[PDB]
Amino acid sequence: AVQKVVVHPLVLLSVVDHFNRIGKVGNQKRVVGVLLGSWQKKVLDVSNSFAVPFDEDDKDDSVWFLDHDYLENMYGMFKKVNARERIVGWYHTGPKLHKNDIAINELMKRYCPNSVLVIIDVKPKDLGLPTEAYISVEEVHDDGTPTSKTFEHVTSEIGAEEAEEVGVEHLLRDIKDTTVGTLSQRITNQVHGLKGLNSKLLDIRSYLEKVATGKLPINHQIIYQLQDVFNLLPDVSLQEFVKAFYLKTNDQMVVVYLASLIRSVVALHNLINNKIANRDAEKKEG
Amino acid sequence: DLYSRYKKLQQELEFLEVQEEYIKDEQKNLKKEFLHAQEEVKRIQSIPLVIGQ
Amino acid sequence: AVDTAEQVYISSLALLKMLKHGRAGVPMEVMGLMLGEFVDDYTVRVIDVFAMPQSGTGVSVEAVDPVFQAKMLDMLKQTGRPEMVVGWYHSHPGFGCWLSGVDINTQQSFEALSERAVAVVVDPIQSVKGKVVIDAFRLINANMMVLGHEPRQTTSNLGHLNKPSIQALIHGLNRHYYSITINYRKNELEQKMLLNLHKKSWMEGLTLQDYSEHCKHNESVVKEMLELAKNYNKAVEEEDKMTPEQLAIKNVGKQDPKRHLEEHVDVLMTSNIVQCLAAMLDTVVFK
Amino acid sequence: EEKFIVKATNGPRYVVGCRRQLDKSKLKPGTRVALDMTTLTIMRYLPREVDPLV
Ligand SMILES: [Zn+2]
Repeated sequence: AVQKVVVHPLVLLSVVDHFNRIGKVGNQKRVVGVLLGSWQKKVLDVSNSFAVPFDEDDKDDSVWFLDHDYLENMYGMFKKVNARERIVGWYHTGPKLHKNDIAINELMKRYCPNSVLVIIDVKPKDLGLPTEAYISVEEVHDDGTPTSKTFEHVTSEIGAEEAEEVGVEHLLRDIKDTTVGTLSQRITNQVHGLKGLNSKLLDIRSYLEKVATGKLPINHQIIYQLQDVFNLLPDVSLQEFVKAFYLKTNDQMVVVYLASLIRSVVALHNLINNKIANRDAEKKEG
Repeated sequence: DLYSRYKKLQQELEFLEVQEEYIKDEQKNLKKEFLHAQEEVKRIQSIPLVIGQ
Repeated sequence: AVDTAEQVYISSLALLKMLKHGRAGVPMEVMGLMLGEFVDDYTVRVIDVFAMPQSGTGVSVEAVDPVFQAKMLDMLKQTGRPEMVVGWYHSHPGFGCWLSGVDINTQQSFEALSERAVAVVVDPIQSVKGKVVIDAFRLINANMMVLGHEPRQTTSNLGHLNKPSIQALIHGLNRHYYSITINYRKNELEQKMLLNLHKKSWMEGLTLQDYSEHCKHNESVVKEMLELAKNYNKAVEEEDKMTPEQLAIKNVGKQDPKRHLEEHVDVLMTSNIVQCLAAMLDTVVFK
Repeated sequence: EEKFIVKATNGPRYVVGCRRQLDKSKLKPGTRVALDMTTLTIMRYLPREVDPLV
């Protein structure tokens, strides 16, 4: 149904507010906020959101506390001031997906339309993208397990339309723009290996752990496609790609001729002014 | 004075040597600021505009 | 009779709420309320900022519904927002950020409770996207016309308050109407969450997806940009063939504002993408 | 092909861009279109007709 979503940083800075207005009480649980957006178009666009007092139990996980009057009053006043945005779903700040999320999401599945779920981290130490759109749809399983709520990952992007780019750029004054060239390219080409190294290294350890020490079926069926796609590149002998290395290396030669020739053109004004300026300033100095 | 010029001059050796990485920092940072302000004054020029004579 | 040097603390909450409220800043007059806590005399901090529904009357004391204001404030009191109102904001599109008689009258009526009564006017309509410089307004006492206008100490920040130096509004209407300085604040959670959030907003999902796209587009699409780049290079070299004649005749003074050097340097920078991504293809092919 | 010149009824002329939703079919010149006050975007076009042709 929905291919991609658009999440503005305003809601995540509202999660920064979720971490600001705590008051140093010692709970810092998965505070659930009421996510708002535009479900009209096929693409999802989050503009702003708000929160609702949400408290769980220490031992029992099935305890969840929501509010209908606060949702209808905040949504009623927010719709009165801005009727272009309506309820879409919710989101929790907890890093782990608990079992009670089917009951928490089920309320906004009954009263509200199909709600999207977003799992983020309480500490911004994760290098990866903090936002993951998880659609709440029921899928048929091939093994015969009963139909249950399934959270499929929907791709997400963090973009701002008109003003939030200007506000973020003014508040930071440290981040740089695209700036194609040497630095913005070589930084990605340096740290990209760590950007994949922390992800893959962080995933395959618990993966290999759950291979031998795993039960409660984790959908082993998708592991066959996992190792299949991993074995779709069986160390090609590079025999056919030699001519492609001749093509890319020939373009490299083109960059060599462009650099040497163009820089040789740049040497004109320098290697002329260095003489005509020094000898004339010297002969005319005294 | 004759032999003291060596060790006294070493302080000038260090004071002039310390400026190398400093001018490296200035020449590597002020051009980053040059492209920052350059793109900042470049992005002011927007396509929607009025045409005069 | 005493005055200090006050400064308005502006976080990203009120800023982004004034940016979404500026996107909703239609020509019709809008209303808003600022909240916060008063810790001492010469400091003021804003935390909570929301919008108000529009009305046909516009900015006025009659449009402010006390049961709606107190209702939403009470709903903020039952939640984790124990902050009292500190001021009200609005938008003045087109005719400038100055305040009319109605605005100064509802400001005079709304300043009876809070002695500070911070007033902010956002106007992103005619302001370019390069700067988001915003200014906070204040109300002066009418009985201070005999004595000095603003006996504010620490006159250093007035140089930073001199950035809005429009020659009609500031000193064109500065009588009985002055302003105050604005500073910001950012903790480590906003710095790392918003910084990594913006870097990720300019980065990819797995960060390895769109690299090979350009690494392999260098052979398909960039070749056209390389041929056209050489067409501009030769298109300048055809004049650089004529340059050594003038440079061989006059050698005195410069009449052409074109440098012919930095543009070719930029062409070399765009041409170095092949070199920088060749090692990327070497890594993808290797492992 | 992406950004062209518009001629307003009031007399002053402007230049606008292309919206990601519409295509280059109706974007060809000679067709009266509509603009927006903010960002000068294009929502849809305006088909001509005689005041009297209706
Ligand atoms: Zn007005």
